[PDB]
Amino acid sequence: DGPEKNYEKTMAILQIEAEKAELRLKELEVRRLMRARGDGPWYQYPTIDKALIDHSPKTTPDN
Amino acid sequence: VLKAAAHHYGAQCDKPNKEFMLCRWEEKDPRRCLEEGKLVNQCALDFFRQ
Repeated sequence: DGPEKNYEKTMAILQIEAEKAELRLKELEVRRLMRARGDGPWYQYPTIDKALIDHSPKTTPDN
Repeated sequence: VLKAAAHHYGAQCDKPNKEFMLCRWEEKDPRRCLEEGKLVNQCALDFFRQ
């Protein structure tokens, strides 16, 4: 085939791979931030559900 | 003595007693319903005075 075909194919492959590398580094940074802050959807370790708490009148007035 | 007159005491002194219970069950602090406790004692004394 023509050389220009391989030229364009190389350009496309380079773009795809470079974008993949950018995304991988971005993912690593995002993961570190989320695991160090817990401010993202990832690494949300469970906590006690407030629904379990009962607010009905107890026996002793001072709870 | 209290138990003998317990039923009548509750009936006669219902309002002051219930108010104090509501206070302690909402304020949840003995230092905010002290005056209500006084009224309960005073009304209880009046009940026995009669």
